Amino acid sequence: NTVSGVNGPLVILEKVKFPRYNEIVNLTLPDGTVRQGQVLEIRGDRAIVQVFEGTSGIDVKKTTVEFTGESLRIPVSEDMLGRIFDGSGRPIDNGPKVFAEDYLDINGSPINPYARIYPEEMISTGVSAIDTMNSIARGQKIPIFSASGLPHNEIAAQICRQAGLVRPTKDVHDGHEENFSIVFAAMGVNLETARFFKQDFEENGSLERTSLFLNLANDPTIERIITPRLALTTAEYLAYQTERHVLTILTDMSSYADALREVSAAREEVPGRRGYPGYMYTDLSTIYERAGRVEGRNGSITQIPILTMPNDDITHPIPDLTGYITEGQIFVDRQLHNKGIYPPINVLPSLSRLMKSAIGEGMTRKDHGDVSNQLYAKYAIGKDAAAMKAVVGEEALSIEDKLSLEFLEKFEKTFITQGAYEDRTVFESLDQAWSLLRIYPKEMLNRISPKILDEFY
Amino acid sequence: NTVSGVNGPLVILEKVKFPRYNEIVNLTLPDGTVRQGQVLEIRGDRAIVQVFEGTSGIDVKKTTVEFTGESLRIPVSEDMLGRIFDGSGRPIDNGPKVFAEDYLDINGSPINPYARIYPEEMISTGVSAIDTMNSIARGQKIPIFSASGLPHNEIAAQICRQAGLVRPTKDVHDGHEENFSIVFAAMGVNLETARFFKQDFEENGSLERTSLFLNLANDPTIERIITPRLALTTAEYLAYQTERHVLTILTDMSSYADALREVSAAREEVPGRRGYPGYMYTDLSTIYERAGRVEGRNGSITQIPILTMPNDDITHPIPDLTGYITEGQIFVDRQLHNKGIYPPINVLPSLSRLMKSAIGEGMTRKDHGDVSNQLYAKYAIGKDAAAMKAVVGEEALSIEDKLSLEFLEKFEKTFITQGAYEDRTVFESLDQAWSLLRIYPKEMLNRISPKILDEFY
Amino acid sequence: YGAIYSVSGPVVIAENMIGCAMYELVKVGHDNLVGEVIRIDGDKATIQVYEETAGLTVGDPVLRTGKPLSVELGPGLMETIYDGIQRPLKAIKEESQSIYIPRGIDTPALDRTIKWQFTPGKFQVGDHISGGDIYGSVFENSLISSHKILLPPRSRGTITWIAPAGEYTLDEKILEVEFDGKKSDFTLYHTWPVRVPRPVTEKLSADYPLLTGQRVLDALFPCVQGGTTCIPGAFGCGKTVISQSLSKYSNSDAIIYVGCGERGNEMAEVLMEFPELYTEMSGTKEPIMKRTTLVANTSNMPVAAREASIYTGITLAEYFRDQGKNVSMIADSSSRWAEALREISGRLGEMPADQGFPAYLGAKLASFYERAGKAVALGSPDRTGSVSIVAAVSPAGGDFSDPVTTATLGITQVFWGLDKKLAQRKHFPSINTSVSYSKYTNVLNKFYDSNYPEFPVLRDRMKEILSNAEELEQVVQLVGKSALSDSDKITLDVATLIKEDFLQQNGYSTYDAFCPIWKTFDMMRAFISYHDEAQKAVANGANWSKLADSTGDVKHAVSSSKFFEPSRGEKEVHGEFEKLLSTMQERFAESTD
Amino acid sequence: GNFKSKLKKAMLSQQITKSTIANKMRLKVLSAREQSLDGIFEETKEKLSGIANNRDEYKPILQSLIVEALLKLLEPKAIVKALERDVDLIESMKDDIMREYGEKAQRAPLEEIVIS
Amino acid sequence: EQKNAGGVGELEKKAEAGVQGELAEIKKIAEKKKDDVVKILIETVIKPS
Amino acid sequence: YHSQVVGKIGYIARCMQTIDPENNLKKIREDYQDVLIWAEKNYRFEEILEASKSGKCPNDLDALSRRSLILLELLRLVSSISPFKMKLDLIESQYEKMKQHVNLWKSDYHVKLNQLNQLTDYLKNAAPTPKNNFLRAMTSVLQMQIAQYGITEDNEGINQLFKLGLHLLAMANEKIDEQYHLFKGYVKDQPEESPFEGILPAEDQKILVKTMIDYAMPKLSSKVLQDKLSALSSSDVLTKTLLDSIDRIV
Repeated sequence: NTVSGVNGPLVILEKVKFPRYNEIVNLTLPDGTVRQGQVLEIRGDRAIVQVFEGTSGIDVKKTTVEFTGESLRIPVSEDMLGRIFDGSGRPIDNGPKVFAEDYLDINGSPINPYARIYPEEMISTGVSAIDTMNSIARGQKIPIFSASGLPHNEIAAQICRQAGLVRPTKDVHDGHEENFSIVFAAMGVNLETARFFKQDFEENGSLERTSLFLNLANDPTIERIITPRLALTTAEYLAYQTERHVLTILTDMSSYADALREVSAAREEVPGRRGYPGYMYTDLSTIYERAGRVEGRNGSITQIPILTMPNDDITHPIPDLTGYITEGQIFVDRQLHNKGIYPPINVLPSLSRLMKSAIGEGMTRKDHGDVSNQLYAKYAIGKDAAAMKAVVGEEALSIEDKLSLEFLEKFEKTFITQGAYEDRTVFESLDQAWSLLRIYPKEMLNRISPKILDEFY
Repeated sequence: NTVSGVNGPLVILEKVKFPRYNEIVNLTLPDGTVRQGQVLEIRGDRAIVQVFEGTSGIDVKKTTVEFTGESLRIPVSEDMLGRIFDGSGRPIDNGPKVFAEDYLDINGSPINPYARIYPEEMISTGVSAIDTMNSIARGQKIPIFSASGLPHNEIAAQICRQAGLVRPTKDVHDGHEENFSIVFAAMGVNLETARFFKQDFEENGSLERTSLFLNLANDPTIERIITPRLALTTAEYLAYQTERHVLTILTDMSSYADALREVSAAREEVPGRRGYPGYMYTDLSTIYERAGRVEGRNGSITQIPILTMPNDDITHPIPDLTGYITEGQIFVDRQLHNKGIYPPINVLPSLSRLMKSAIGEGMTRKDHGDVSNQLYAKYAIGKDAAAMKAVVGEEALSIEDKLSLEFLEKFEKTFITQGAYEDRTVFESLDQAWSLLRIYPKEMLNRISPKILDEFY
Repeated sequence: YGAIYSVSGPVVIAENMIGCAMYELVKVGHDNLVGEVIRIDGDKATIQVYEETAGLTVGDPVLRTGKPLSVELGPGLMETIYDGIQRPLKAIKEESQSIYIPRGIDTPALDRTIKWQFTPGKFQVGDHISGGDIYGSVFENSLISSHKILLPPRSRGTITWIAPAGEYTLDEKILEVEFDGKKSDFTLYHTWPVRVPRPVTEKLSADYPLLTGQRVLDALFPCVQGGTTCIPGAFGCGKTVISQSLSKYSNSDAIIYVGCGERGNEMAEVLMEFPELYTEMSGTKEPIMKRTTLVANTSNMPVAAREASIYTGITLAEYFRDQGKNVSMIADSSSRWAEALREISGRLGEMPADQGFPAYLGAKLASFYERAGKAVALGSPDRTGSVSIVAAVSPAGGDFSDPVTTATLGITQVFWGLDKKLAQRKHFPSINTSVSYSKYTNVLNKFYDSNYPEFPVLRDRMKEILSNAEELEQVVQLVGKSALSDSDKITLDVATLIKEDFLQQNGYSTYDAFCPIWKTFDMMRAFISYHDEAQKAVANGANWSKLADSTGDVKHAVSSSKFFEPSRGEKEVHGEFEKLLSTMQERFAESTD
Repeated sequence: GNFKSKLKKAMLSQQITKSTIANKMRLKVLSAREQSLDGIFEETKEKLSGIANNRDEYKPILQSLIVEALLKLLEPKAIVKALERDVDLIESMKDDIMREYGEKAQRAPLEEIVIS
Repeated sequence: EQKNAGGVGELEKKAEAGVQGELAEIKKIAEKKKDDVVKILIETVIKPS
Repeated sequence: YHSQVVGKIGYIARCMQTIDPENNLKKIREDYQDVLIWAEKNYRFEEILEASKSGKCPNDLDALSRRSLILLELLRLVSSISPFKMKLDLIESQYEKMKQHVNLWKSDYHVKLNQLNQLTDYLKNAAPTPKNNFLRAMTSVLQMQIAQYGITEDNEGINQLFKLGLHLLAMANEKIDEQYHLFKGYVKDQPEESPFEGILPAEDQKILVKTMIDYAMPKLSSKVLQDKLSALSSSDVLTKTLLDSIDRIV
């Protein structure tokens, strides 16, 4: 019928109960503009839907209604790589056509193609600290945890720009058996960050194999929160259709959490703690639910989201709830970035739950896990020995604190230092990590096997 | 004529929609006592208004209703001095009426007179440390921050009683060439403090130049929150219509904040963090919007609000919201008041952001700016020397810590020490600070000019 | 149109909603008070009022303006002070005789007391037109016109009638557009919503090499037009002197000053202090007031003007960027608009959030920084425009760790600190390299280095020399000066002279508020060459007193070269700094042998 | 070192132009696919407009279109707005549209057709 | 650097040589097979969708 | 989207037809023939937007913005050089040289045309002073040298005249000694004998020599210097021998 009222971003219009849940509807205004949305709430003689175009300026009695009768679906095809589109899936940003040979509806999963085995193949990004300390798999997800004041766009642009040169060397090692794709979806970012990421992607040479999703803060939050589901659905449809491991970057997580956390006071739902709604765990788990092995046993989906904290505190629901759903995370310390080591991602709180399944005997060294665990324990022991040695001084410094601080300074200034385009292998990083870890004594090292210690010091 | 019910301080009465918002209404009960109030809201045959005298004791189907037909306004005149009034513009002396000549609104701004001139032509009010180190002028505001450990009501009554006596000595120095008036506002005070402040102000001979507004702690919150609007409109009408410098003192801010936090218990509005309402910035901005230099500046409207913290915590928006709008802040220490000094104000944390603009040539001293910085540096060096004197001892103390420690103890009981019925100007405070600063040598004095330092040693 | 149904608190409810949108602003009652319908519930509309609701009874008429709440773009914008709701204080001072907006008084959005001469551009009768194209020219000042008359965005058609040259008012029409019959009448003033971003041709990265008039700020980091940077403040701790000195010392075509939640004391000092200053653009016609746009809203005003003040200033800066000119937008501060959004949300009935801030402040903070930027100008001409956003940060919750400064620091890519001891030392600004950072110096040093720059090598060695001298000052203070190396005393001596000559600036003369890039690059190259020659001479065997006493008039002459005129080499190059390399090389060769 | 840095910058610019050519080729391919889809849609829209001009053969498609559009309303009174050349066809088939609409809807059958 | 910036017509010549004759078979196949989808699309408009 | 491309095509065809009314830009109109074909036939804007949305016309806003900016810079370069019009082959070679550079925000021709348009725009509302007359003669000589030598070739006289015009525009009304010394040094540093012959009028050259003759005339209290300097005021043409003879006497 007509629109009853409007509260916040969602519009409460009155109509019949013929539409279903997630049914596409069109609202006609008297100014010559049409707005499309999805029915999020259906009731008797009234409905509550969120429009993807605009958040204000809706008529009450001078508006018309039109029923589409089709559910909300994203058109995915095998030619989406090499095009620019908006957050609503429209070709208005000077990109390719939005046509697709296939159309599948979304309700949380396209076919529910979850993996039923552990990931064996390991994907290298070109960083000795990131790939060495966190063995990323073909289905495992590892997000980057940063703060307000750190170059997260340079780390994500360096990780995305590293794909294209380390992948041909890693393909010969049996780490990958197909072509790689990239899915970039921007939400709540500036024009300089999207132009710098598109300039780095065009300068790297992956413009025809990557996807461009541009979402700004001036657009609606429903289209910004719906853009990562369409980008992950198009990346999962391209990875399932082509049998190629696709890497998806979801940045920023604070804009997607702020989009769902924005409509929490203009509805009949009771929000949770910190102002966010109580259903944020299902929305955050919905992005991680579309990751893992794909159908066919030749394709997988990689999740590498960028999370920026809006307060710089580690006790938050976005970092704890987002990091609790994924397997591990990569934390960026301000102390490492303030000294000058690039990148500032430290391996102290970083870890990988599937690091043992990602490493094998044909694509990585067998002693990489013992040197990674001994280097991870020696990094925290060197940080605690440097922190105790800084306060204590040189009057009560232990003998192991000098070798731990020397190995922490040499490992932080040797293994942590790396260029934005310099390629590095895990075999040379393990050989340099064995020589850097060889300064410790044999009695101190007790977290490794005796055959690996006798074979290499 | 038909009272629906009563919930808290607001009464819900059933009447017609012909009365406007903020209109005066007369509630006639069957006991024989008529009470007036203001309509808080008008609707379609429903409204909730707050009674000025009492909130309970009326019938539901036996009382009568009547509308006066006039908005809430207090008559402003030049004969308001020398009498005692209430928080609603009613005299409690049992004498003559107001007899005003102009209609000024009390719930809003009549004309909103605020000139765009800078702060200048500073005048003193009776405080040596307050007017010396953080002396404000006409147009700028400076609040007083206290806690629950000192007589802040007696400090506001002594600060209001000390005003008016500096105009004769300041008139010869070209600091005041017009009639001076004081605005006294009391909210949440007792009869003993109001009678002691009225007898103390009448004993010194300042009752004929200031206005007395006494508000009890057993009245409605609408009269206590609307009590400073009559003083602000009386000071703006006397300063603009008479061209005279008027000082406005509003105490206490904790009673107005508790009365504002107690309101809105039956409406759609909810309070913010810490139990207080989220519209306190608009409430403080409404009282701050009726003070300052009017268009055509001949007089001045000075606002000196006294705020007392009930817990002494910095996690409340009362001191941060009041101090954020003003330029500067004054703090009071309980250790200075516990020793016996009156007033026990401290010049170490207190600072003025517009002290150089308020002082000039012809209405203030020349060395008052360097004398306040030298007294503040000598007070900070005396506090550091007094704190280091306990650890260093008496036989191992430095000469600078003992010389600054003697200047801190002598300056704490000489400069900050004042009389309750004595008025000390800034010229006598600068001469008293010059005697405390005369103990230091000429080589150890480098915060003043050589001509002013040689002439005034 | 509508009737007043009920009034509860500061928000008035009006019924008879038969098509009124929830984005258009209307005036309720006969007083024409400012208000806007934030939401609608059935037939009755909920409108928030930013003023006193005294005198409004049940049954008052409600008339909508017919468009959303935005600012008007027309000629005669310089040398005028208005509010965020299009309220001129000059008409209120003439008619009402006050400064603050009074209840029951309404003024026009554009001043109808001053008229400008409109000239025809390159559009003839029957020529094609589009949105953003230059249709003509309008005089905005008595010396030079900068107000470019353009069509509204998202429109096109054919110019059927073109008016001739002459002076006309803003209310009268001067042009008519024909698109699908009689489209509408066109005038000098145009409408634009404050909550809608202005369109453009294409957005790009901020790489425009434009200076802002800061010698120490431009020397420490390369200034670009179109970037995002935040500056910390303390409510009058030195941010007003840096904003007034940056706006007065700036050499851009336009300047945008936005006062959202100021106390009112700096607004009169900025307006009265702006005409007394002398601009550096070759003109004396009140260039500080006429060359800048002043929008000042105090704390005793409505929250709609203070919240929409940054949107109106960003919309005017977007219109000036769309006209084909680079403008600098300086707004102080976002804490008053963030507190006004929570104050309007609490009175309207919105739910709370973390730290007492609303949920829309995160999207509005990203949309505010995303609204400004450098890109191609919209229209057929395709001109170059840029908008530099300079927003001040302050506490609004009881500390500096609020979500406004935290989200603004993470959203922005440049940070500029401000020390209180440096502000007390008469140094403006007092930011250091260890408390600030910027990632856009690669593009500004790439283009400015592309013209004739030496800013990269002197800037990296200057930042490393200041960071080494700042760490060496604590070791020289604690440990002493009888056990350190001789290179640390030369690095601290060069850092003290570079920080004293570069950081020390309070607008003492015309040469201290406007320095060229070649003079700062030669001044930093002379200090870097003097520090490198002193370290190379001390490394080969020499005394510190022999080099310090051997310099003599060169060190005092190098510090006193900033008070002279910059026309030494051709018109902007310093000729004394070029000859100092031969004396430094002769003193370094004489000190070694 | 400086020559290696300039060679790296040229090696990035060459990949930038190589990405730009690959963008232009996909722009041309989309520029052909849009003309193909528009060429199919123009033939479909002309094939519908050719059969739309009939008078004695457009009543069964208009009755099935009004009966199909009547199922999304569920009202006993509906107004049919059409062109000036189709009001006589709906007026001469209003009983067939009400009889055909009543057979597929027993919750709310149409009573009268309103020709605006 | 002069071997990858010479001439502004190399990007159009490099893209016209890639698909300049192959587009006539893709457009000829769609224009030839357009009648098979035009009959079903024209027949679907005359029936209840 | 489509309205900006239709407005860029109509403004490109109207700007191309308004730029040259003789139809001599066959090289510039050859690349813009696909946009001028829609402007040479009667068609509405809705047909161009519907034809561009269906893939039947150009819809590249990035190429139309750069071509519209290059056409606006080429039209502003020809319009800013009035009335010293350049050749069609020099405008075609300058259009090919500007078309051969992808950067449209870092080129010297756009900043030179912007500085020449600002220097010529600053002389419109300026009074008849000596710095405005010397800056007007330097802007006329810079317009003649810019029309003769183009904008696609670097010249020392164009950069020296642009730096002297920017330095003269940057001055004030209290630096007449520095403007007269800069005009004497710029006139003495010119390689040609007369830089104002056939460009400026005789009254502007006689007022320019009369400004230096009247300025140097009251500065000397000698009757021989005033009598010898008074005879040089009857020269209607400005030359380096008059400035050297006036500088030799003073």
